Amino acid sequence: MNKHSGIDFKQLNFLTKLNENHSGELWKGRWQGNDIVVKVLKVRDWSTRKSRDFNEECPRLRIFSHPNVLPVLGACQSPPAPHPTLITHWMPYGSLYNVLHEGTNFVVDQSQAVKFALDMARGMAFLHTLEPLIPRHALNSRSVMIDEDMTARISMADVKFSFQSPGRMYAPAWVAPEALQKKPEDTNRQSADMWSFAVLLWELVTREVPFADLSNMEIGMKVALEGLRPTIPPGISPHVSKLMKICMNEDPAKRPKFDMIVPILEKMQDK
Amino acid sequence: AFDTLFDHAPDKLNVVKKTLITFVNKHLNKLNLEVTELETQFADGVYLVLLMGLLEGYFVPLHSFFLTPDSFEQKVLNVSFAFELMQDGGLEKPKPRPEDIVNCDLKSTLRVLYNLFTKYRNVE
Ligand SMILES: COc1cc2ncnc(Nc3ccc(F)c(Cl)c3)c2cc1OCCCN1CCOCC1
Repeated sequence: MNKHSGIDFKQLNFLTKLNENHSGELWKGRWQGNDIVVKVLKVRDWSTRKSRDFNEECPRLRIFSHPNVLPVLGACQSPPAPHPTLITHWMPYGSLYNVLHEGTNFVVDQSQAVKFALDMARGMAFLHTLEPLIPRHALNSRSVMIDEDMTARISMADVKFSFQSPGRMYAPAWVAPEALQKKPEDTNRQSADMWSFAVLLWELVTREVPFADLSNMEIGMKVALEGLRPTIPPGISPHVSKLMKICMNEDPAKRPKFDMIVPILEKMQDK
Repeated sequence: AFDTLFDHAPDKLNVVKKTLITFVNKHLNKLNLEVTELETQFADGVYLVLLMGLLEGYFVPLHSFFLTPDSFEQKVLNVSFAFELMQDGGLEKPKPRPEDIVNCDLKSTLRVLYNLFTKYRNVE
């Protein structure tokens, strides 16, 4: 009599392991005629409470109504599955991070980069129309995926669930200074996400990983407490400089909403 | 294991202490922090939290612990949180109580640091 049974773990065809780390394992596989990625989550002290929470939080991620949002196709409830598990469609180009920084075959041009920015801004504007907000999605280049036609899509499978440790931040270079220091309840989420978007703009402009020479702990402590900021690159157009600066305003309240920068990025298109 | 390294080799205790001093400074110096005394400088839990993030590759949001603890209880909470990060990283539950670190029990302090050293010797 549950509203959802989730995806049957027994119907997953696991083909090849892609990664393993602190958060779990990623596999390429197949399910009901789909090429998929499976994330098997690693959770210490799994409990019925956490399992209930996982099963309430996953349905919110099944967003099929926007081209720049990649849904979770479904999730395997644990029990009966061996571990809590997420499934999404396989995105052939991988993450935006992969395409920008690990791309061995080609370098995406700046017209494509501007389209990526527009894609991401449209997806985030849509996400911020949802009520309530999807808890705990950190926007960065690893949590945006590039689909078969080069469309950028916000990855809903990369949200942080309630039982995943809030005390460990693995991509602080994209996080707003106030979000390094204050609880999410005390921060305006869309303004914090706009800072992340500004860092994505910086990444698209420089084709460098922000603060690549520093550990995550160095980044978080220096951005939060010592005013460390990305250096605005030389020789970029005044319009791109101006957009980056307004999106990275030190005052969260002065940062634009995503729906206000979508038309700006639309006019920047050249394709 | 840590009974002999502590008790019946007083000059060898100093060897381990100098080794641990070197290891924690390898990492904490990256935040412009220096440790000269293991007897007190980990008692308030702050450097343990910062050390775990340096060793395991994450930032710890400042709302998750007390960066400037103002009570014994906040220091205990910092040490307890650092112990949780320790278990998150694969180490088994630390033997000392949180209070043992806050009270500058050198054996409790040295055991926790040595276990971090045994695991993370080669992290750069
Ligand atoms: C084309 O490759 C991917 C497509 C992907 N498509 C969709 N989602 C992915 N990741 C993901 C991330 C979190 C999740 F919960 C789930 Cl279910 C999936 C994907 C991860 C992908 O690659 C993951 C590992 C990529 N690295 C890149 C180089 O180093 C080793 C492999």
